[PDB]
Amino acid sequence: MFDGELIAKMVVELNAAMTSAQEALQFPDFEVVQKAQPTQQGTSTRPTIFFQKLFDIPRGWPATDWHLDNTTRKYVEITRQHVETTFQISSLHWQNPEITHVVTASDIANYVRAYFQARSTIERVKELDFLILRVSQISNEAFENDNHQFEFHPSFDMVVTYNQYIRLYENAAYSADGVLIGV
Amino acid sequence: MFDGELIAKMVVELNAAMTSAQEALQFPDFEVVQKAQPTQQGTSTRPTIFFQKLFDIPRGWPATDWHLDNTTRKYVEITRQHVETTFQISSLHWQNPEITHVVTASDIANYVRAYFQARSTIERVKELDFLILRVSQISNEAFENDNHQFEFHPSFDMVVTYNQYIRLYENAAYSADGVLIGV
Amino acid sequence: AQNNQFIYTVATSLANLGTLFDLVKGNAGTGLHVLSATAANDFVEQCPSEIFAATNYDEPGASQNYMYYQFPGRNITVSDDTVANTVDKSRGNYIGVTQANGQQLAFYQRGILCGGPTDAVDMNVYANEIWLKSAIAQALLDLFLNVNAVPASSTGEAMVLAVLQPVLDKATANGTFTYGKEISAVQQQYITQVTGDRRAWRQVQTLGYWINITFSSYTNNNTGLIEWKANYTLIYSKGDAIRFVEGSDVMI
Amino acid sequence: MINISAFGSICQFTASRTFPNGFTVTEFADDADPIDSPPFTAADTGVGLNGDMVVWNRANILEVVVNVIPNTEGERNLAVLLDANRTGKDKSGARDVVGLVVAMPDGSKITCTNGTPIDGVLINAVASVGRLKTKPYRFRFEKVIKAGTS
Amino acid sequence: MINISAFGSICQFTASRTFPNGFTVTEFADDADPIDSPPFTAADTGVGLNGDMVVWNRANILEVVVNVIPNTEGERNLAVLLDANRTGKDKSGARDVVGLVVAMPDGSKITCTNGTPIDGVLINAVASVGRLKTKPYRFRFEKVIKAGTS
Amino acid sequence: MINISAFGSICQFTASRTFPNGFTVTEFADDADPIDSPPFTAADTGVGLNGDMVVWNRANILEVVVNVIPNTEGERNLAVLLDANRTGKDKSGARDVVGLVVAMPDGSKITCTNGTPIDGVLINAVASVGRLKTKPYRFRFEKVIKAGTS
Repeated sequence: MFDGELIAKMVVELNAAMTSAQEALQFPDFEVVQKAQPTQQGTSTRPTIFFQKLFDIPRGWPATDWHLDNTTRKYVEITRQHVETTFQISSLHWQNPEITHVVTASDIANYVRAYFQARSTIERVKELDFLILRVSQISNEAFENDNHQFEFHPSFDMVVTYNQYIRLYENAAYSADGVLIGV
Repeated sequence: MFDGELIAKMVVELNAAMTSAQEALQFPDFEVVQKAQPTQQGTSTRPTIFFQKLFDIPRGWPATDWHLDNTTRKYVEITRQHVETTFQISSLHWQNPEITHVVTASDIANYVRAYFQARSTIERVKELDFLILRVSQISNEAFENDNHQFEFHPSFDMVVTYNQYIRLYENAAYSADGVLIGV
Repeated sequence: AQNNQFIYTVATSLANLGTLFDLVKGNAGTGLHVLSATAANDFVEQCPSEIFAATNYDEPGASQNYMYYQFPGRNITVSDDTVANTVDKSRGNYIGVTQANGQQLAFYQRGILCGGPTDAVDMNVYANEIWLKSAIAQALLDLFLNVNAVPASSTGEAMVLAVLQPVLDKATANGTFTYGKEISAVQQQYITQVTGDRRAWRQVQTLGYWINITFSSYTNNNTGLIEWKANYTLIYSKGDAIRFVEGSDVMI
Repeated sequence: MINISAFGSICQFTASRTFPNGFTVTEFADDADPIDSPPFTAADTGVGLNGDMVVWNRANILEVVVNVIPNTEGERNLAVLLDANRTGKDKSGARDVVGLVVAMPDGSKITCTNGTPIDGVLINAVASVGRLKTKPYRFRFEKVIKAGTS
Repeated sequence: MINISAFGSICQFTASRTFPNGFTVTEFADDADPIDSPPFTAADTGVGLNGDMVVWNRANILEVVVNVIPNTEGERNLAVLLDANRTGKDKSGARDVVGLVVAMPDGSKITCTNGTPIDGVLINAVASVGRLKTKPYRFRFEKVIKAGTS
Repeated sequence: MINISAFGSICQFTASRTFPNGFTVTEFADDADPIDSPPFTAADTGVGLNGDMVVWNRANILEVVVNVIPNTEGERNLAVLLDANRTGKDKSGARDVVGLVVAMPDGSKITCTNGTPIDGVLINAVASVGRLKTKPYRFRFEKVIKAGTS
């Protein structure tokens, strides 16, 4: 139930991180996109941040809380499962040799990481119902883009921990009819 | 945010190491280049040192120091993240059988390593806002160049440690009202 | 209306007690005392004023019940049982007299202030509240003079609580707080609904207090910028002290 | 917020003699545990002859181990506090009382008081590659209090 | 149902002082053992001189270790119970008797009575990456009773 | 400079009798820890009946373990110092005081004085392949002083 709400909240936070990273260091515009685009859509020349889902690890056993609806006398069980999803967050920004204010894709990825690990953004994300774990590596690798030049595609995995709730029904009881047998 | 300034400082240090390497052992000129060249450009016949970014590992949790601007009564929070970047430093120098003062690419790579692990260059690099960890291996591998001859492309990994600063805003407070309630 | 920081005194002679009580019943805590209608060589209201300036509130052994004291050089304003009881129910600290197998004793009988709805209604308890607010405000003032402003997110609560908490350690090892207590249904519900979590009433039941700071945004008279301010809530555990003993000697 | 993350933590310290209105520790270690506590005892049982279990509520003091990145402002302050409290030759040690407040990001706060330092490395140890080894510090507090939920 | 699984387990706790008609713990840890018990003794033997084995049926009390996912409702109840039972300075500890009922999914129910808390961490320890480390709690019970098959 | 590197460290040793105006050790081991220190104690606590925590500030002396590369000038000087200090048959041991100064690259300097050697190997051990095993030396100093920040 939390794929879309998380994806939207992460899009909002990532766009906020791009607006902040436009202040310190400068880029010509930016985009934040999902890597596995469900329709044929090109990569964009402008400095971009891509993100994608990789795993989904439940954490601990599900916790069930029993809630009375008080109308039909049905114990609605709420099975809350804790989940750590993993987001692969990458960046793409071609480097122009002529320009002097050079800012590589490593800068963009690193500022995204450092912004998302700072305490104020942690508190804001907590106010937005999830939280952020540590990022222990940022991997800057090289490849050939479609113009037969060389480009860097840094990426890192961010663990986002949240809750998702399951609502089901169970029967209630307000009686106790014991049979006291003698040995 | 810091990778570009680090690349410039690494370029300066590598060119200094090449000027030193021209003194002890002799080469016809030298060049220092980034391996993943953002435009189509050839390799140079002259003895070269290449460098490239490989990883980026944060070290320890980010350290947040709070600073009053004193004007708008806003705490600028400074999140400093400790960072160890890893640089793949390689060399390329074809060996001429005819010449007698032979100096293989292994010599150039080894001299770069030993220069960058000496204490004086350490203290200078500290004065240039970062420092260098140990290099535990120098791998000399063989390949076929564009002339169907055999060349060695030695390379090693240099860990460079520094800090990246993030500035964000937070709200201040200069008062405290309490409720001393009793049981 | 100030509530905090003050206990204040009212000097009136006898037979003014009913009218004064009607006008001043409630109104946080005020010390009404019966003045001897004969003379005024006693400064009467100085009874709260003296003990309050002798507690020292730093060495274990504070609180004195404010009732059974032995003020010398003072005049017995009440010396009859009916007079003593009629002065009572209208507050009034009558510095009476009694007798016990000879002698005459003295006493500063009764330490109820006025209060009545929810206030401390006791000079000992209200006294401890006064010095708790004093010490906490002083600690915060020193915190802010040291470094100005606290980051009002989650670490500001950390510095605020960490500076406040030695004051609470002094309070626990002073006699003002109380280790035990048996917070019951009314007190349980009240503690739950003021600000604390569902399981905060437990802590007051075993430790003596529950302190938590939040931050609130407010606007001042001229400051267009929305300022932020701390809010510490601390749950005093009160503390009882016996004043009457009842015996049942059997078989003679 | 029942969330399991703690990234966003902080450790306020106050020493009555050394650091009145003390410092912030936020640069915890990455390899070792940032905040660790050995298991409390809080009781002890003994079985009689016929099976009557006897429960003893032994008074005990909790412990905290904080691992920090060395040669850092919070870490330098911690080392200063420990060196003030430690006792050597010709130096005078200030027997003070320390208080530690952790404000985990989910909102809950843990405050521990009437404590003192119990260990420390006192020298910046160097690891094999050249990195500084993370420095642990152990305190034993007398009173612990949990405040705030979510 | 002779199956080997235990997903679906529940731990009903009852404390005579702190939690009369108490709570349920269902949020067990994933890395550590949810329910663990050290091996009972129940007897002890000694060999004679010519080979006569001598058996003593030593009375003993059983133990349980429950691991829970940190900062969670059932665990918060557990830590409240332990704090009510633990003893420190300027606090009053309630000497109560706790009872723990496990209703594993296959149908059988194990109930233990006349117990007490025997350990706890009292502080949400933080692991390296930022996850809170799972909190174990140990109890020692007098009487154990198994009820229900399949 | 708040970085975590320590490459470029130096150990200036001074012995009162053996090496007045002594030597420098820079060829630390690569596999073992170059500089190590066991955790200081600096205090020790007990708990009374009603919960009164009790502190003793036990005096203690810090320790250092330096691992050095076999058969080098620095370690040869170290072994000369230790053999001068060690006591055997028919040889005379010089009871001297030693002082170790570590000047880590970042600028801070830790100086320890009134010490003595506490261990050594005395024979160059050979590992499996043929490499000489790294030699550890241990000292216990009386007074440690930290000087210099960045």
